[PDB]
Amino acid sequence: KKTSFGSLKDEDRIFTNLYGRHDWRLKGAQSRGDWYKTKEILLKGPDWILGEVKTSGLRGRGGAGFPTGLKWSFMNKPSDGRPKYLVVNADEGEPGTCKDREIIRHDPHKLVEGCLVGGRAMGARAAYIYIRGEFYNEASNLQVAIREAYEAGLIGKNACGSGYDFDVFVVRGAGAYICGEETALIESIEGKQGKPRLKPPFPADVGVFGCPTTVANVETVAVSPTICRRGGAWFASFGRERNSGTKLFNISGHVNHPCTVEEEMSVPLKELIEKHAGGVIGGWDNLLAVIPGGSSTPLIPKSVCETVLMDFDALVQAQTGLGTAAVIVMDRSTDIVKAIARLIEFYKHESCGQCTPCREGVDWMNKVMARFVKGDARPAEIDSLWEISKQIEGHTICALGDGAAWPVQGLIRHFRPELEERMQQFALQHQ
Amino acid sequence: SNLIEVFVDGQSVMVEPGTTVLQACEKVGMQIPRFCYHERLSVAGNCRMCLVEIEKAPKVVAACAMPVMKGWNILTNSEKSKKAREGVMEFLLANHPLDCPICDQGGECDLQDQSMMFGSDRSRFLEGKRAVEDKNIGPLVKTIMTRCIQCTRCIRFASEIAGVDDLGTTGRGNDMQVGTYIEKMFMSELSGNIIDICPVGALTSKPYAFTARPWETRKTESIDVMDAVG
Amino acid sequence: WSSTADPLSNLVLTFSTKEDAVAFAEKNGWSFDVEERKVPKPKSKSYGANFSWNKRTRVSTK
Amino acid sequence: GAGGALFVHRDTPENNPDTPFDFTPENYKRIEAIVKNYPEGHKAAAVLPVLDLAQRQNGWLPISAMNKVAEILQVPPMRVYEVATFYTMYNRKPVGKYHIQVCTTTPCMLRNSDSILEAIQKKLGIKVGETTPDKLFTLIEVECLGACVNAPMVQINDNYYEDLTPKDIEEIIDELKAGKIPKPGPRSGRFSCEPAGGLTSLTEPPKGPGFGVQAGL
Amino acid sequence: DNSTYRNLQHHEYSTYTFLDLNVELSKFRMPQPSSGRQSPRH
Amino acid sequence: RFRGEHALRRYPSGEERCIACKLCEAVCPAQAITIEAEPRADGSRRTTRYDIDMTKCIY
Ligand SMILES: NC(=O)C1=CN([C@@H]2O[C@H](COP(=O)(O)OP(=O)(O)OC[C@H]3O[C@@H](n4cnc5c(N)ncnc54)[C@H](O)[C@@H]3O)[C@@H](O)[C@H]2O)C=CC1
Ligand SMILES: Cc1cc2nc3c(=O)[nH]c(=O)nc-3n(C[C@H](O)[C@H](O)[C@H](O)COP(=O)(O)O)c2cc1C
Ligand code: SF4
Ligand code: SF4
Ligand code: SF4
Ligand code: SF4
Ligand code: FES
Ligand code: FES
Ligand SMILES: [Mg+2]
Repeated sequence: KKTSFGSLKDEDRIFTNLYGRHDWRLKGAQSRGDWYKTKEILLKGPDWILGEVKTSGLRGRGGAGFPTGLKWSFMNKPSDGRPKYLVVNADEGEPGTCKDREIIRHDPHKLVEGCLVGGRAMGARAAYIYIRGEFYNEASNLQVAIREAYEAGLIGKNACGSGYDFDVFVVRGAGAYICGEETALIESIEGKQGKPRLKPPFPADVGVFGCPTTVANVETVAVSPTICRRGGAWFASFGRERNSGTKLFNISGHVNHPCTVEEEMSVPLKELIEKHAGGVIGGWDNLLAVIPGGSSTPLIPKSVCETVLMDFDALVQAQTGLGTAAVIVMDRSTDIVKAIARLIEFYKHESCGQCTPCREGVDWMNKVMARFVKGDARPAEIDSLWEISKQIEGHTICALGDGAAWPVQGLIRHFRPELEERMQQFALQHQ
Repeated sequence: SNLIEVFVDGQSVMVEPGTTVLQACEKVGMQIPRFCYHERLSVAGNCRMCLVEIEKAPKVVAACAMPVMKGWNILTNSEKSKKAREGVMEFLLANHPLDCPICDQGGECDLQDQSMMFGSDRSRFLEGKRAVEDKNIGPLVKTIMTRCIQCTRCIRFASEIAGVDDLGTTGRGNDMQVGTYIEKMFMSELSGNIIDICPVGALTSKPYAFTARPWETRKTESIDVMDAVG
Repeated sequence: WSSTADPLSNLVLTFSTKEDAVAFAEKNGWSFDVEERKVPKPKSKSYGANFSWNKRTRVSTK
Repeated sequence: GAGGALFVHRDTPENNPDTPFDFTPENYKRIEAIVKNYPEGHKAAAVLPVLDLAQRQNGWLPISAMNKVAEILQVPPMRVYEVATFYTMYNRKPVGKYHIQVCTTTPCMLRNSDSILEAIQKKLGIKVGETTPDKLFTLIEVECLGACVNAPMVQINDNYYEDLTPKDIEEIIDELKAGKIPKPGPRSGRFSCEPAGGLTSLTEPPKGPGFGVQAGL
Repeated sequence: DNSTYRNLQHHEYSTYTFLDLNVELSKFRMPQPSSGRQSPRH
Repeated sequence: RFRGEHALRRYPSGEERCIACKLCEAVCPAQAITIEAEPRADGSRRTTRYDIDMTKCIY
């Protein structure tokens, strides 16, 4: 019914300690409403939690945007003989994304309680949190929060006056972006290289240690405890239909005040940047391009970002996709092709090398983009590069090939004249 | 019984549950292109040369690892599957070395034959190729590492059949290499078979090097007498 | 060079079925040995069996 | 661009299977705890932590450390070699006391990341990947560290320093040289990534427990 | 209230903080499940 | 373009260009070429026998 989104009240946010000003510790969390009526949520049943998540309209906050209730119900099959596990993905690999880090460092207890609630909903025996290897202080804070929860009896032996036993383990990665991918996450947990496995089987069938597993983003896990307490309907109302809820937006690049802020879902991009980022550097007329959902999403120019919303459907209709809600802005004083080439170079150093399309094609793309930056190529190559991207995309084991091909496609589609001009200039200066 | 009906090119076939798309195509008489899949080894899915189109599905599936579903109509000679094969073959040949005249696997190369029957007839690769250093794993298997396509057949055979965990992949992405990471000889009574399973000239026979071409050889079926297995 | 004395060293014939070859050999008066066709038996392949919970099949690497 | 690091090991007097390495008894207790977390069937899962612990005891990973980890966890040494050569936080070569990583990915590069890298190079007089002669500092260019909002930033020995200017990184370097430990976190006193002068969200005091709970619970 | 930053303690974390906390935490964990054998290679 | 007597060439360094690939032997319409090869003492891929029958050659 509502038509305008982006005015979210201060009291109406979920991460009330996003900036780490309140005492995050267990005492502070309780003061902010955390660990309230957990037993009531545990005792009410897993089916009730799954129904609340379904009616909440919640979708994966990681990037895919898949309905989380559907996955957690995929777990809801009866027992098999194997233990069931809930793995929380805290890899936080994507460039320009810092949301997971802030809600782990300054607010761990909501993550722990969401882990417990999701484990109860999915019948999981324990929770494994794969924290990034670089996030050492964040991991230590999460560990001490888990220790505090264990001391208070909030997790572990009976975990409550409930009768449900649940453990929360924290495992640390070692410098690997591919380990963020859920199957590569599982492989890294099991002590092998972070190479993704094929699907099927899905983690709900054969996951960590061969046991049924559900992998969820840190942001997705945190909202569930609050969602259960305030109800599915309250969460559903925000944003548009099939895009319900509130989202954490990380605005960076060429802005006056780069910041992480939680806001309503279908907020206009320009309104969000002006309100929270302080506006783009040099005024809105200085803007050249925006990458809305981290490096794995195609860029959009000013004419598209003028009147574009921020959710899955609208950003897909803009041929970008929401992704990880990671806004990176670029004004007209920066080399856009250099930025895209740097992204492709990053993807070249972050591929696991398992399958030939991603490995060979992404190395080829990096070399081609390096040649493009100097204009050393010819115009007829541009279409060739496009075809390369098409070949790599949809033929790989995991979606890292997609995340390497899409930026190239967006750059070509929106700035082919720039590449042709650079090539012509190189030809002139070299004869 | 428990057989399910699947269609390969519009033709009905009855298969067991868990049968892969590749085996369903086999039962009708087609061989799907492959480099990493082997019947005797565990499924890998690395090569992506088995990608085939399932009708009314936008994404191609790996035939060597995807179990067939009831009522599925595989489209093996569809335009999408042919384009996927050409793209994968292009990626495979982008970094491959121009070693065919000096390679001991000239007329017995799966890479060559599958390029001829499923790839394109030309290249659009304008960059420079890569080169990795060779490894020494004993006097029986000659290793020329640049030719290797990272199929991982040798690793799976060593770990599962020979029972030896000496072979592995080191590094990441484009620079990932198959070897031992240390100077160590892979020696076992079953060590030579990795020459046969290797589709390329990365692993060749050392005593047999440079002596003959496959089209010249006359093949005589006979029996081993070095033991009582026969 | 390699010298020979038999005219039938390079003679190889192709047939659709075993019966056709047997008939040709019988009508041409040649004693023959017939070998039954070897077929690779069907095999049970499962990708998920690689990631086994308790069985020996689980792979150490991939 | 190119990697520059080899993925084959050749025996060296300071890097060989006979190089002395072992675990401190407290590190052995830590190893026992780490193994305990996983199910009693799959002790192979502990390889990433234990290896890391070995590095935290030594500063780098010789082949002897990998062999010891494989022997303790009863896994083939080749698997430990794959794990060591796969993940980029493992040092298979000796490294300086302070390991400086400067992120140069596009979000950090946009906010003038190259100036900080060049300032560090000028201060230390070493190239991008070299090490200072007195075995004190090491400079590495890495991928995004998840601190894009605080860009430009560099990470040294588990410590994050965000919102650097050239000057700020010079004070960080010579304060590390002096002997004391600089305080981690962003510079300019913006207190972990809210708007510098905006403060547009989370202003009024946070709500008390049970504020939004629905009826019947 | 709002102005003070409360995440400073992590200014005094040592190199062994994570593993020491895990060692302390090990006594609160439920017994691990078992697959039946000592290792998949057994 | 004239086709006359056959010859084996070598590189400017002085090593023979032939690598014993046996493609000339395979393509020869008259089977006039006979080749035998083995690894040289330095490990090079060189022929030990390269015969052409001028009386079977069709030039
Ligand atoms: N938050 C971060 O740091 C990063 C996020 N990403 C985002 O990850 C996205 C791609 O991730 P994917 O997992 O590959 O997309 P996906 O749609 O294939 O799967 C995502 C989730 O949906 C589940 N799922 C999907 N289809 C299913 C089915 N038929 N049955 C059961 N479960 C199913 C999967 O189990 C998985 O948990 C990208 O859009 C990217 O933006 C990428 C890099 C980093
Ligand atoms: C290369 C790659 C890296 C990824 N990295 C992450 C990550 O760091 N964090 C994350 O939550 N999801 C990541 N994802 C997507 C995961 O699939 C996602 O975490 C998981 O499906 C859970 O999503 P949900 O929380 O929306 O259910 C990545 C996907 C790919 C292809
Ligand atoms: S697409 Fe890249 S990262 Fe993903 S499995 Fe293939 S090689 Fe590995
Ligand atoms: S392995 Fe095959 S394609 Fe590669 S050089 Fe040898 S013959 Fe040519
Ligand atoms: S050496 Fe041969 S079998 Fe082994 S990975 Fe390379 S191509 Fe495959
Ligand atoms: S064998 Fe024949 S084709 Fe091959 S290099 Fe020697 S002369 Fe040339
Ligand atoms: S044969 Fe299927 S991916 Fe290689
Ligand atoms: S891009 Fe530098 S920390 Fe993310
Ligand atoms: Mg071979």
